[PDB]
Amino acid sequence: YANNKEKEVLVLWGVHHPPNIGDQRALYHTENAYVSVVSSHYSRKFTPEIAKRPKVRDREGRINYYWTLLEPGDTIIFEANGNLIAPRYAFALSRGFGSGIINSNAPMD
Amino acid sequence: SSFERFEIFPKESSWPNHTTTGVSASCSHNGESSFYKNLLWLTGKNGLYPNLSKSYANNKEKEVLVLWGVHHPPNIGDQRALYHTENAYVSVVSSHYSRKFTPEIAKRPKVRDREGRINYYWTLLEPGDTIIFEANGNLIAPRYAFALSRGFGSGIINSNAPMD
Amino acid sequence: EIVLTQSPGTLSLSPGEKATLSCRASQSVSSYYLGWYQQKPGQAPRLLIYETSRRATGIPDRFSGSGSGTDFTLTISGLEPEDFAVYYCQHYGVSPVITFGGGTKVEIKRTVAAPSVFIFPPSDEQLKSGTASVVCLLNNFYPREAKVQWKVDNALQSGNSQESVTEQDSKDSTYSLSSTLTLSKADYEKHKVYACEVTHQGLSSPVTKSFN
Amino acid sequence: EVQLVESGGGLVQPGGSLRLSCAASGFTFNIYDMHWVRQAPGKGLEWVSSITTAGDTYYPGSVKGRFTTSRENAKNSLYLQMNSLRAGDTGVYYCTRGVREVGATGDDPFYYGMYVWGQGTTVTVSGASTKGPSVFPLAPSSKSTSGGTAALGCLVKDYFPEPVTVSWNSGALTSGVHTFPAVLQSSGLYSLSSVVTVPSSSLGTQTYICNVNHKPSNTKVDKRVEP
Ligand SMILES: *[C@@H]1O[C@H](CO)[C@@H](O[C@@H]2O[C@H](CO)[C@@H](O[C@@H]3O[C@H](CO)[C@@H](O)[C@H](O)[C@@H]3O)[C@H](O)[C@H]2NC(C)=O)[C@H](O)[C@H]1NC(C)=O
Ligand SMILES: *[C@@H]1O[C@H](CO)[C@@H](O[C@@H]2O[C@H](CO)[C@@H](O)[C@H](O)[C@H]2NC(C)=O)[C@H](O)[C@H]1NC(C)=O
Repeated sequence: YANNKEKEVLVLWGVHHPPNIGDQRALYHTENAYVSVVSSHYSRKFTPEIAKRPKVRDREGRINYYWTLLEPGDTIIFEANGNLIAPRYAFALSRGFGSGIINSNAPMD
Repeated sequence: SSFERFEIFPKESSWPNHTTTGVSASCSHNGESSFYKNLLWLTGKNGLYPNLSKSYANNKEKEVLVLWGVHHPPNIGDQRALYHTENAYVSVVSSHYSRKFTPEIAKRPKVRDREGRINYYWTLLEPGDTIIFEANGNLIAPRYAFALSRGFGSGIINSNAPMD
Repeated sequence: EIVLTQSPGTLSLSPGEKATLSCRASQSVSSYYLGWYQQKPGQAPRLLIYETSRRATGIPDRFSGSGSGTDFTLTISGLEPEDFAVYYCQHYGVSPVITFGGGTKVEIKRTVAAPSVFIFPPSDEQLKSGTASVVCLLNNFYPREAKVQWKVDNALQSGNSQESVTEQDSKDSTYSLSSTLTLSKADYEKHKVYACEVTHQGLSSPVTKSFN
Repeated sequence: EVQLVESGGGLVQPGGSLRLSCAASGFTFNIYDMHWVRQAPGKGLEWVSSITTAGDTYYPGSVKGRFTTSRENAKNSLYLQMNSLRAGDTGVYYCTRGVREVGATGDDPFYYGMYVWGQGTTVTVSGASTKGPSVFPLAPSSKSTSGGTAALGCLVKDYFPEPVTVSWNSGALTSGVHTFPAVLQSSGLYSLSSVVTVPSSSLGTQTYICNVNHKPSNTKVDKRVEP
C-alpha cells in the first residue's frame, strides 16, 4: 500500500502464535513461518512460536498486535508464508492538540 | 572535550583473505562512487567469505567508541553472491556486551536507490576491555575508531546563523 | 605471473560433432574469475561462460563449461556452422591483471587435399625501380601446414617468405598462400634459375616451379 | 537495449597522442567497472586499461606508461588517452562492462566477467602516410594456357593506408577469385595480391579487367591482365 492520502496513515496488523504444533500446520500448512513488515524507515521480522500458554479468554494460543504510521509518500509491504493477521481498515489521521485521554465515571450532558 | 580518530582495523593488513574494496553509487563523491571513511566493506573473495574473529584490546586508557554495521540484502541471490553463504551471522562482544545479528532478505522500498539496507550499531569499549567480532558474512566492519576524553560545557545546537 | 595457456593451438572438426578445448594457467585460478569468449570471424568478441560453469544470458546449450584449479574446459556438443570461431579463456577479477590470452582456432578441415603450384616473372613496371619482388602461389588445400623455400641457384632464406594466407572458402573449405621473395638488383640480374619449392604433406614429392 | 558505442580516430604519428570516447546506453553506467581490450592487426585479445566505479585505474606493464582511463558518469561515457604512442600500439580497441560495484542494490546481477562489448575503432601509427596503390599485372606470352595450369593475377604493391578494394569487370567474377589479405612490408606500405583461375583457351574472347579502388588517396587503377 502506497500512501496517497497526504496524511499519516496508521497501519495495524497482528501476528498469530498458535498453542499446538498441529494447529500451526492445520491453518497455515507450513511448520516454519515468517511475517515481514516494512516502510522506508521501518523493518521488522516476526517468527511466531508454539506455546501452550495459560488460558486467557479460553485461548492457550495468542495474537500479538503491532502498529505503525506510514508517512505521506511512504509504502508498506507485507511479506508472509503464514500466521499473519492482516489489516482490513486503516486510519488516515490529521492531528491537533487540545485533546487527551481522561478516566471518568461521570456522565455526559 | 576531545577525541582521536584512529585506524582500529587497518584495511591494507587486518583483512587478508576478504576483499575490502567494497563501494556504492549511493555514497557518491565528486562523480565517482565511494563509502564511509570510518567504516569498511568486507565481501567474499576467490572461494568464500570465511569465518573471522577480529579482536581489539583497549590500550588507549580512554573510552574507545566502536562503530560497525550489518548489511541486509534485498535479493536471495545477492546474499549468496557477495557473501557466498545463504544463512549468515554477525556477533559483537565486550566484557559487558553481547549481540547476535541475523541479516534477512527483504525487497524494501527504494531509499537513495537501495532496496537492501545496512543497519548501523555502536558501543564504547571501556579502558581495559576487548571487542571481538565473529562473522561468516554481511559484516560492515569498522576501519577508524574514536578514543574520546569527554568534559561537559558542550552540546548540540540547531542553527542557520553564521559563524564569526 | 598468471599465464593462461590455451591447448590445442588449432582445433579442426566436421559439423554435428563435439569439441573439447582446454585452458590451464600457471598457478591455481579458483574458478569464480575464469570465463570463455567466442571471437566470431570479422566481428566483436562475445561472452559465453563465466565463473567456470555459468552460461551466458543469451547463448546456446551446446556449450558446456567446467574445471577447477589449474585445468578448465569449454565443450561444444552441437558444433554447428556458426560455432567455427577462435575462442579465448580470460581470468577476470581481483588481481588486477586480467591475463587473458588464448589460441584453439576451431576451424573446419574434413577431407585431405593437396596444394597446386605457380611462379611469375618480374613485370615491366616494378623493374623500372630496379628492385624485383617475385611472387608465388599454392592455391586451394585442406591441411593449412605448408613450408615454402626459394631456390636462387640453390640459395636464399632471408628476405624470402612474405606469407599471406587466406581463410577457408564458404564452399571448398580450403586455403591459398602467396610467399613473396623480395630482393635487390644485385643478385637479380646476376643469376638465371629462380625456383619456389612447396614442401607439403599432402603432395607425394616436394614439387618445384622455376623460370628464366 | 544495452550498448557500448566506441569512437575515435585512425591515424597518428609515432610518438603522437590520441583520445577515445565510449558512449553507453541501456543500463546504469555508474554501477559498472569499465575496460579497454585491444586486438592487434593480426590476432590475440589483450587488456590495456580498467577503471572501477570509484575511479581506480589499473594498467598492464605493456601500457602502464602513456595510457590513461577517465569517466564521465554524467555523460555516460568512458575515455582512453593514448599519449607518446608506440609501434605495436596498432589494432582494434574494444569497450567492455565487468562487475557491478558491490553496493548496487541486488537487481542487476553480480558476476566476475565482461558482458556488453562494443564494435571497436581501429588505431594505427605513421611512417610516411597517404600513398596511392601501384598495380602491375601480367604481360602477353607466359607459361601454358590450359585447364589445370591456370592462374594469372595483378600486384598491388606499396600503398598506405588500408583498405584497397578488388574488382574484375565491376563485379562479374563471383567464382575462382582469391583476394589475399593486405600485408605491410618492411619500411611501411601495405601490399596485397589478387589471383584468378583462368579457362583453357579463353585468352582472347573477353579480356578480364584488373580494377583497384583506394578511398584514402582517391586513386583508381584500370591496368588489365594480357588482352
Ligand atoms: C566456521 O564456523 C562454524 C560455526 O559458526 C563452524 O561449524 C561447526 O564446525 C564443527 C567442526 O568441529 C562442527 O562440529 C562437528 O559436530 C559433529 C556432531 O555430530 C561431530 O561429530 C564432529 O566431530 C564435529 O565436532 C559443527 O557441527 C559446525 N556447526 C554447524 C552449525 O555446522 C565451522 O567449522 C567454522 N569453520 C572452520 C574452518 O573452522
Ligand atoms: C583467513 O583470515 C583469518 C584472519 O586473518 C585467518 O584466521 C586465523 O586463523 C588461525 C588458525 O589458523 C586462528 O588461530 C586465528 O585466530 C584466526 N584469526 C582471527 C582474526 O581469528 C585465516 O587463517 C585466513 N585463512 C586463509 C586461508 O588465509
